[PDB]
Amino acid sequence: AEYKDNLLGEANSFLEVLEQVSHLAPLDKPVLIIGERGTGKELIASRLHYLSSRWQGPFISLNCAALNENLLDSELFGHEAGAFTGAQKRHPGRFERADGGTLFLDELATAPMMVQEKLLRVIEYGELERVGGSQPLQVNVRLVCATNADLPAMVNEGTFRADLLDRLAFDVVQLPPLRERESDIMLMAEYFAIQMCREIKLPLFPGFTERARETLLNYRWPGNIRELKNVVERSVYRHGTSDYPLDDIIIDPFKRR
Amino acid sequence: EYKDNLLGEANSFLEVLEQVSHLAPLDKPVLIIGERGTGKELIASRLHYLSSRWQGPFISLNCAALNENLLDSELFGPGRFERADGGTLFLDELATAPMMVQEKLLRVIEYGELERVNVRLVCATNADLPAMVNEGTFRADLLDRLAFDVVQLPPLRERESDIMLMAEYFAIQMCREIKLPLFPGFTERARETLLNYRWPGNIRELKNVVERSVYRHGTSDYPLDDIIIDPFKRR
Amino acid sequence: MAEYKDNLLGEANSFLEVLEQVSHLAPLDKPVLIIGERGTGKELIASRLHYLSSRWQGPFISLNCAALNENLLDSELFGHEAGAFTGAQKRHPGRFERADGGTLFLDELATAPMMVQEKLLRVIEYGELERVGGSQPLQVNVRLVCATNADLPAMVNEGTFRADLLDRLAFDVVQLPPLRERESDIMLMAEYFAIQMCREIKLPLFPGFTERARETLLNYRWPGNIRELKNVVERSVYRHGTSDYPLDDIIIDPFKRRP
Amino acid sequence: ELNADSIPRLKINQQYAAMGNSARNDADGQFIRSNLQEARWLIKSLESRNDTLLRVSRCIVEQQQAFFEQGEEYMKPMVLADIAQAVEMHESTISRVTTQKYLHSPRGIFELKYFFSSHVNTEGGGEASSTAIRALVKKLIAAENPAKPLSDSKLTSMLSEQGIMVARRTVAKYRESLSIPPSNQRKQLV
Amino acid sequence: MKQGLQLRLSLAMTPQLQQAIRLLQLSTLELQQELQQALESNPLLE
DNA sequence: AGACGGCTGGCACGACTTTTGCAATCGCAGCCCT
DNA sequence: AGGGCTGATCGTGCAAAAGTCGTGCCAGCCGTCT
Ligand SMILES: Nc1ncnc2c1ncn2[C@@H]1O[C@H](COP(=O)(O)OP(=O)(O)O)[C@@H](O)[C@H]1O
Ligand SMILES: Nc1ncnc2c1ncn2[C@@H]1O[C@H](COP(=O)(O)OP(=O)(O)O)[C@@H](O)[C@H]1O
Ligand SMILES: [Mg+2]
Ligand SMILES: [Mg+2]
Repeated sequence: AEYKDNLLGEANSFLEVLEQVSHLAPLDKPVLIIGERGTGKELIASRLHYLSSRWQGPFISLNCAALNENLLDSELFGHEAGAFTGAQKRHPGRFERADGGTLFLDELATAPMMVQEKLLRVIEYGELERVGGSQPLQVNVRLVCATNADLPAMVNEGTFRADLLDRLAFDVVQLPPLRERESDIMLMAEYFAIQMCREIKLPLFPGFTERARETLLNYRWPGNIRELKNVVERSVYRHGTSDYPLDDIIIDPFKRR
Repeated sequence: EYKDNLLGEANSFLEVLEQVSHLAPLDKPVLIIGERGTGKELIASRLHYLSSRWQGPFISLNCAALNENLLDSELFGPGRFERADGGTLFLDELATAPMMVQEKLLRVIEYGELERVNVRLVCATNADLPAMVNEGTFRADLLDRLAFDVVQLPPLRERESDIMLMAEYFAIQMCREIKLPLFPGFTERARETLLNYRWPGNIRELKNVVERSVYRHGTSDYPLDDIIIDPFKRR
Repeated sequence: MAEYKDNLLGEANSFLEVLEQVSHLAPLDKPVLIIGERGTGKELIASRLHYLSSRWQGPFISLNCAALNENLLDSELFGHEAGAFTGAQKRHPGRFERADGGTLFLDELATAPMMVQEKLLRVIEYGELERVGGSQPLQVNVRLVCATNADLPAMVNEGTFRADLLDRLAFDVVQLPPLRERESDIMLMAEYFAIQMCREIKLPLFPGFTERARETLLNYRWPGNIRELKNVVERSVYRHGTSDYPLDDIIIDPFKRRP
Repeated sequence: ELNADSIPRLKINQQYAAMGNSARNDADGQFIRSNLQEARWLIKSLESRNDTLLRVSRCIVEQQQAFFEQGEEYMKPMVLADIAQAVEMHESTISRVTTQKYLHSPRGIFELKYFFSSHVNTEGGGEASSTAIRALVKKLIAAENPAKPLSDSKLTSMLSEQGIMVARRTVAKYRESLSIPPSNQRKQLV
Repeated sequence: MKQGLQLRLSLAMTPQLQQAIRLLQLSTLELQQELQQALESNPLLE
């Protein structure tokens, strides 16, 4: 398909990252994304998958960290047929999604050491994670990683095997810090404001006060998009009817009065 | 009129009530930032009575000890949201729900076919949902969608001037219930004891303490003197 | 009786003699244990052993060692005859039962459960096993393949590995020449990997390697025997242009800081 | 919806049930009870079969809407297991349902089994229905210069321009299915 | 997951009746002939 | 006028289809054999 | 007088062997240009 870069970073670093992504898109190898909390890494990975030659069939961004147990993540990687009884969902579907597709995960540091070893064994062979009483199926699948934690830090911790870290890390995508980016931050903020003014169907766009924009820039805003969207929603809830430029930030539910 | 349960004379309480009324005219989800006791069920009952569609049925869903088979039964594969009809069922203990359960509930709201409803929504949690998401204890998409508009609630410590009015109303209600002739009155000692009480619970604790004090007194002749919530007391 | 040499690379060092010894030991069906280079090459050794084994000898059953905390592993090893053990309630054959006359490619994962190793000791005791809830035992025959990545005697002295586990296994030890020790086919293996990468990327022509790159490779520690070098070659090819001025620019790995 | 006229319906004989319930003879009453049990089982089986067929047809249409609306060219490559996954019944039940069943729609009358088609690898990663591929091949072949008929290799290249991933042997088989003549035979004087 | 036995509560060999029922749904016009044949034998079905 | 080429048709092999062939264990008790 | 044991009633699948196609692949041949 075609990569979607709506509200792409105006910073030249974002453009260089996009150029590297375009270069690697014809290739078929794992990628590591050094991101931050709400930095936009997974959206960048999805855009790369869109640009990754064909549409690459199914695209799944399941995160092992946001799972009840590591056993559930292993079942998602591969479900042995007849093992245990019952399930919350068809576990083999997650494995089948990578078939004719790529592998995308978020916060891979939380993955169990046994799970990491099983994944490393699968990646080299390509076979299905769970045999289920039969020979595992080698599905043609790519891979992508996105963890804020440093891979060398994990190697020092020893949670990930040396082979796992090496073969897993084929491409590195270092997401620029949200606080560090200023021009890209302003461009993205303007794009988000326009998109909100359109979606919220407000008759007139309030715009943005210079003091309000300066205060927003002064905020650390680690969530390049997540915190940005949260602050946009906080300002939208305090709807000024296109006449109040205060842009009060009510994103923090704990904050009151 | 719903008898105006928990009449909050505080300007903040009035603003919260106005925001709740505005949310009630809408049939869209909203978040209620309040804790058990602090989030008195009387407020939720008044909100339900203030439903935009009076014909609309409200189920007022809450966390229950339902097994996995019971969890599927609560789902269509008969849906739980089907019990309510155009009403904001005030979900309770949403932090206690399972991650799979939370995802299933979120998919039921403005979503479909998450794995490869004619009713409003309401929820309230005593825990820090942003912290739990930062701790990875809840679905970020569910937290974001549910928190369309967070409606904070005042705790017992928040109500200071209205505390006296609430105590008077509770005493009147107890006198009506306990067949007391009227409110015998308070004393400076009783008021000081009530003020010094940190009141960890807001609604249920106040009513329970009032009931215990009334049982201790049991008369409408002598005005109230003092009360305590300790395990034991003596002269 | 087929060659199936596959991507058997890096034999210019004493690895040729290691391969000769492996070929000599191939006809025997006794226990097979190796010592693979830490980080890379154990899979290549296993593939070479499988090629040494007859293609019609049997399936090449490979299992990554895991602790006994997962009852599924116990069911795979011992079997599952009764209900609630594995698969259906019937006699779902385990992984060991799945291998009848085939190679048992063991992994030296150094799993925490010594109980798992103790159970595996009975797996190869007289060629027999009993399933979970198995009313009658079953005598089975299968080939065994093992490897290592650490000092077995050190763990034996330290008690990390069961003494009986080492005694029963390791009929003979096969040592992998280290990458810091082989150092012979670095040019040849690097050229083969570069050719494969160029074919994969559809590179018009071979770019060529500067002498400075060869000197750096000689100075490189190369923790991985045949995988880290291949990964470095792939990373360099990604950052280089075939038959162009960018060919000089070589990237060791994305993990290293950008230039 | 199932054709109301076509679906058979059975009704329990109320007079017979009343006679059997009040039958003076114990043997006659027992025989009536056995007959009633058999008839009830048959009626329940027929109703369940009709309902299962309706549900299977609805599920099939859910995935074949593209072919239903756009036409034969937009036919998704689907298998029996694909339909079995969307329902709770097995592929055996799918085969039993997809047995001598014809459904009428705005497009026309088509057999239930005609929906299922082979999966063909294609450029862009997707898979195509062999029926749709044959339809496209026939459309291309018909719209050709009569003086110079298209070669099967040439047709294969043309379809590869759309991502055939076919070696023209399957194209040859499809042409045989459509009775396409040879390139030499197709050519004629202008 | 965790090893265990039945701790809370929660199949069939279809005989000739249900077996022929499964053998049904093969056709519709032909199914009518078999249905008439059965209705001839069964005296409590109309 | 013997070779190029495209067709066609035979051949084979894993991967989708499918069909038929099974018909488990269960609590009553009175009657017949010992 | 005590043991054997007799038939009532029950049940929308599947799986296992078989078949069977999708696709590719080889062998020849004739229309033709050389
Ligand atoms: N270049 C971009 N243009 C438009 N939107 C973007 C861009 N990058 C990120 N986003 C937005 O940021 C949101 C969050 O992205 P991301 O942080 O990658 O997801 P996750 O929370 O899974 O990491 C997405 O919904 C996406 O719309
Ligand atoms: N001649 C060769 N042929 C094929 N692969 C090789 C060769 N030399 C090195 N390798 C690579 O070295 C790697 C060794 O990995 P492995 O030994 O499994 O790691 P670990 O020892 O950490 O388990 C293999 O993935 C293989 O691709
Ligand atoms: Mg994310
Ligand atoms: Mg390894």
